[PDB]
Amino acid sequence: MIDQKIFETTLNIDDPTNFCTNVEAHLLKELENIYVGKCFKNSFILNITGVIQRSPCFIMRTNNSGRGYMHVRFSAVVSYLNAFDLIAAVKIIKNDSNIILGESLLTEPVTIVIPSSESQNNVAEVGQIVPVQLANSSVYYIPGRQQASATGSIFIPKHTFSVYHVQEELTQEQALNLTKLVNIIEMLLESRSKKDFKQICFFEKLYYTYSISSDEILDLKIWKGPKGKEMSRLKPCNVLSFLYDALKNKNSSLGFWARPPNLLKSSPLAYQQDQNSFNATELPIICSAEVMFVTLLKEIINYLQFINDLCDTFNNEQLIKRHENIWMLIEQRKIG
Amino acid sequence: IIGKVAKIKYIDRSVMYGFDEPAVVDAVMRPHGPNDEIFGLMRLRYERNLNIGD
Amino acid sequence: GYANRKAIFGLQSCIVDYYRRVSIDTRLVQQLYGEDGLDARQLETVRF
Amino acid sequence: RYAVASYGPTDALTGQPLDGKRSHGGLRLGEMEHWVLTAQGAMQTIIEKSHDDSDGCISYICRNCGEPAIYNASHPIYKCMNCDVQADIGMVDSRRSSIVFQHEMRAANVNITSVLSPRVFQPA
Amino acid sequence: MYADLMTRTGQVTSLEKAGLNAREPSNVLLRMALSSPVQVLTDAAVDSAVNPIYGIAAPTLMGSVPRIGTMYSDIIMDEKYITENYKS
Amino acid sequence: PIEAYIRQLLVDPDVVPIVSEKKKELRVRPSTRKEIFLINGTHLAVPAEAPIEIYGLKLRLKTFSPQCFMRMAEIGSFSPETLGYVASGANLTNFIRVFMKCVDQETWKKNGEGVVVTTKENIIQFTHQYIELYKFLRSGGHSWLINRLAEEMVHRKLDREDQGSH
Amino acid sequence: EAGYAEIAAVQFNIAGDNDHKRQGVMEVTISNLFEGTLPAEGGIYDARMGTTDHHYKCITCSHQRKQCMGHPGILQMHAPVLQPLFIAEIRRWLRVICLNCGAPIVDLKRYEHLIRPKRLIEAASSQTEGKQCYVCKAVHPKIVKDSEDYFTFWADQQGKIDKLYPQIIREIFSRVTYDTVVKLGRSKNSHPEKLVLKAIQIPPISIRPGDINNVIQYLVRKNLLIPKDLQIVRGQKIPLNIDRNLQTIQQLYYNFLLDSVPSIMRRLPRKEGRIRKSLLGSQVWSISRSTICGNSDLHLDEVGYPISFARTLQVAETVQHYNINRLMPYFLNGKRQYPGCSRVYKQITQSVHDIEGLKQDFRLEVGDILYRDVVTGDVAFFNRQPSLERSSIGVHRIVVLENPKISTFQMNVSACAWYNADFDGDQMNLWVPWSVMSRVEAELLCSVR
Amino acid sequence: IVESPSICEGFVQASSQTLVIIPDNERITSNVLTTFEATRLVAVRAQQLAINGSTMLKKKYSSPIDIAKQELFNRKIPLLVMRCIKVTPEGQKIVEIWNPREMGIPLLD
Ligand SMILES: [Mg+2]
Ligand SMILES: [Zn+2]
Ligand SMILES: [Zn+2]
Ligand SMILES: [Zn+2]
Repeated sequence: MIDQKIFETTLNIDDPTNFCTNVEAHLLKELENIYVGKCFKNSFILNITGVIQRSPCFIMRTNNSGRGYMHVRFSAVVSYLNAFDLIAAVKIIKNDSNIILGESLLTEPVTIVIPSSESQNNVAEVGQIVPVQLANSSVYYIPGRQQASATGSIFIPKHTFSVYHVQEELTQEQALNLTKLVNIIEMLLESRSKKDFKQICFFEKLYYTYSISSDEILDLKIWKGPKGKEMSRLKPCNVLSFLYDALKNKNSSLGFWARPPNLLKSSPLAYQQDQNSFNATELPIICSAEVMFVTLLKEIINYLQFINDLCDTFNNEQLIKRHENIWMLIEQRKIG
Repeated sequence: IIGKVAKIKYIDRSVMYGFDEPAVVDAVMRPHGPNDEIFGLMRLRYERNLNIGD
Repeated sequence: GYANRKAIFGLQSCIVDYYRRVSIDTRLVQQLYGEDGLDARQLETVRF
Repeated sequence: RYAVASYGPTDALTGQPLDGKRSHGGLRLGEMEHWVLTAQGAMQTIIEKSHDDSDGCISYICRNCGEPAIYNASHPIYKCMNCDVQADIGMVDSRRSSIVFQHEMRAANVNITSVLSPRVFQPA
Repeated sequence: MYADLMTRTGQVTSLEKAGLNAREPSNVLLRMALSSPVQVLTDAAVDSAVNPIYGIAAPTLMGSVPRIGTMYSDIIMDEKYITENYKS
Repeated sequence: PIEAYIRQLLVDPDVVPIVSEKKKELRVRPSTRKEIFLINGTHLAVPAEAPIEIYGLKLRLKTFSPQCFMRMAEIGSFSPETLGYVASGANLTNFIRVFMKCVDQETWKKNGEGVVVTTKENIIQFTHQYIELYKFLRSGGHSWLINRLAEEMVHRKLDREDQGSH
Repeated sequence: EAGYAEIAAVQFNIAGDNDHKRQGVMEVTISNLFEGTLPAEGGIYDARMGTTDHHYKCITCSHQRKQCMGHPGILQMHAPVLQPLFIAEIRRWLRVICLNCGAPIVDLKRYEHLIRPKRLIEAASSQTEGKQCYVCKAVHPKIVKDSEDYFTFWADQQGKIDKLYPQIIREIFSRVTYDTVVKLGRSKNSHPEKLVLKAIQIPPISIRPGDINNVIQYLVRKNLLIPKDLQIVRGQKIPLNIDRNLQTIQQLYYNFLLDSVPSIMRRLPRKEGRIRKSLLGSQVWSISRSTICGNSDLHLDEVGYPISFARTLQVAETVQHYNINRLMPYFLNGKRQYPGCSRVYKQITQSVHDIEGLKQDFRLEVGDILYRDVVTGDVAFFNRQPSLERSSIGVHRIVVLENPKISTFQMNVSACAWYNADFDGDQMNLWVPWSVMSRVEAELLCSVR
Repeated sequence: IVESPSICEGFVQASSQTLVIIPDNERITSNVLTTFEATRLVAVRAQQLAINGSTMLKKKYSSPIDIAKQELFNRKIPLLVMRCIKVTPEGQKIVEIWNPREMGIPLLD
């Protein structure tokens, strides 16, 4: 995830006289030369946005060099990768008996190690571009490295979901916090509409948990995509409209919330019920409205990014046919 | 002043004259130690006049 | 030598600060150095 | 009489010159000479003699935990084997005898953590 | 200077190891350097002593220089003067 | 799988001390020395391998100051899980308290406030809620939240000491 | 990338097993020293702990001998050992806590009014033998120190004697709560559990270049002999060979740390120790010494300096646009005529070159550092030992004596009052500042005026 | 009860400070440079001239030390003296900034 961070550092200055002629330009130049494109303080710095505040140029006191130093507190655009995160374009660079190595081709440089024990793997031959999902482990940010270290496997959709039991109302402050994720969702949706509809339909039919019966697309005036299975007589609700209404304090967020595999993960639909009518295989998770909203939202961002970036990477049918083996492995593992 | 090499091809375990004032080699001999092993004995002489600071 | 080294290790932390006080890192030893704030190399013997 | 050099034989442990004429090392600026130079205020002479001319080196210390760190500008190494993900290494001007001295105290199961001087920022 | 040091705490302290303990107990590095490092170091570890760096011996045992004399006041580059008068 | 595995995993943190009553139920040996309590309220430690019987689990709801969270954001390198844990501890958030509060009754009381659970089913519920809470703390959610919160709080502090002051 | 920093404070603590496990870079597993010409991996000379020979670099920091400060290693003890420097502290903890449940025996609130350094010391000083525990109903024995070594403890319960093996002490200490530690004065970092070690720290190669290594090797060898799965419980009878092996291991560690206090802690104390010889004083380069002499033609702020010494000591001049013309005659003379130079540092290559190995350079490039001979008018620090006064080191203007037969430092007789000197055989040191910063400070502060 | 150590303590990294500059009309230290301060200023300027060489001095000198001394005497030295007065427990670092181009110089030439 691309976000904003604030760092503190100390820069050495070899020529204090020349440095002080233009402190802001030289400071930005040195910060970019040192920190852009590297891992530092549990993050990967993409851009140096600015310098919030600095120190005077002190002169080093414990040596006779005459050089200077300066404390800099600077704001940077960084990236952080979480567990279960979807990376739609990683290139296989080494496939041997021990491990598989991949390098993501996206705006979040991460190198992914892939175990050979799983039958999902050992099929992405060297040179192929496959989409993977990260494991439930922390992504390592070794200081000074130009990539991130992560573990993951070729993405196979899961057949299991979770139910969130909300017993706490959504506060207005929490709603004003969540409208930022709502705006991110809006941006991703409006960027998706600019892309190719056939690619969207193919890639959503491909990674749907069930098998799509036939060509049938639901349009909600904000999200457009093929329809899948239903759940008896239960009807989904748009999360975005629910949040925008909860801004006006007009809806109750309590109850049993769930996103079963029948829904399209990239769609803002969700199932809120007054009873636990979901066929969950685990105990419902008692929480508040903020927790469940954050989880479902971040899931929608994740899958929207996944689908859009999959369409961005795979632009022609030639790569589709070159990766038809991966697509067959995807299609084979679905529940009837 | 004394050349000495140990056989490993060889390593130079030599003795270098580390004094500011030059000397003259006065006597060189190869006597036999208590273990009947050769050691090198050298006597160096210095012509010492009286000079400032003595 | 025995007495000099014990006197220096007891007294060396006394340093004139920006108020002309003598302190040990925060703690006052003198409110003003020599009670007059002067250097000993800059004194003149004068009759009143 | 004796006069040596800018360089010569060095002790393997302290990193300082050897002792006197016979070993072709340096001469000693002892405990009482540092008292006189400190009394005079000549601190840049103490840096020149006790650091530049004896054993002064660079020690790297992590801000986050105060332990010695590992830095190498060439063959990039930037790591700390106590926190190892949140390392913030700052270089301190030290001398080899002091780093050996702190290593010896840690050998005696005494933990030495150095609190680095904090960052200071203009309020502007 | 002698009398003001020896009477700083309201009691007459000495110029021995005992007097240094009374005036500067937390200066382990000064106190280690005087007479007996092993006993002072052992006490400091069990007490979890924090030793601020000040004076002469504490910076010196840590490889640094005392903040005394020419090092007492720190110098900073005149940012505004250089921009008007100097060029890159 | 087995309840022993879960209730031994949960003992690792310094939080959630356990109450012991000599009986035949819930035999656990911790993976390290653990400070536990007894019925009638006596605090004793046990070494890294000691068979202790679980009358019930009491999590202590730790409280901190917002200054601790400010200092951690100042350092700016902590994991999101630790950041969120301290934020909930300092009441900057409430995730720990909202995942939990399955407290049975006031069945056991002492100085530290917290969640006390002394029975079979609700120990399982407590373990499930603990697992879900820490799975939330590590997840993609609450990673955006805690990072945004830390960034905006530190930036507002900088602006108020900088733009609102002189 | 590593910004400038300074040390503002230093904290002292007891290092436990976790500290050694984090800070260690490798684990010592074998008693082999060298594999061929290289150090054996896993031995006490492993290169991950640093390099002392030019034949290899450090595996950890990838630095040469000079820039590598050493890195510590780990040795997993098969049987736990007590910390040699804190044995007394261990005793204070065995006389206060119950040996069966870990609860305190003394009344903690009785010692609350004391200052926290003294609480444990004064609570352990009270008699505690025969006291009854309030929570487990056990009679506290008397902890008797073995008189034949510095580390063995016995539990004496009304004549029934038991040997408190270090594992038993560890199990007793791990039963102490942090509340007991805090209410007894000690800090949370001084929990008694850290007083028993199962993973010792092998010190970095930087402090044992190349006697101490013999002790470490013997310690590893005897540690290997102890069974890896040994277990000790209070009261269990122990085979005699195993008991003497444990005694040997603990005594080896105690002699490694506090022998006659080769040991680590004997390096510190005396005048020839680490603190007084290496840290408070210093061997230095670029310094000279000679017998002093009288010369009534020298001013009080002048020192007569032999020409042979003036061509040994050097002054470092950085080549710039304002001094290229003045420094050029020094460069052309080299080491053949006086005044000349000996050495040039080039910024273009970042290296030091001898002046005889370069003769194709018509001039010097701005930014180079020329090490020129000492000339008349240079300032020099001039010192006589013992340095009892502030004038015992003074800065004099150098007058170079061109006569090659003169080997003395000559000064005016009226300058002897600064140094308490005379001409009956006194010798004085003389070093010439070469750096600009020290050469400014010599003129403005340390001049004998 | 005093329980196990928490993350709220155990911080080794001291918190950052805010540089608080005393207003020029409230400064208490002397308007005259000490010999230590003048020596330090000249030494730093001379070393920086050995690095850069760029000066606004009209006269020409063959040494960095002479240029630094004449810059100090002619009030053209591009340096400032910061006299650290106090470090407050709440985070501030109260200092005084002195301009050596308008202070009294103790040195002679
Ligand atoms: Mg005499
Ligand atoms: Zn660290
Ligand atoms: Zn190394
Ligand atoms: Zn008991």
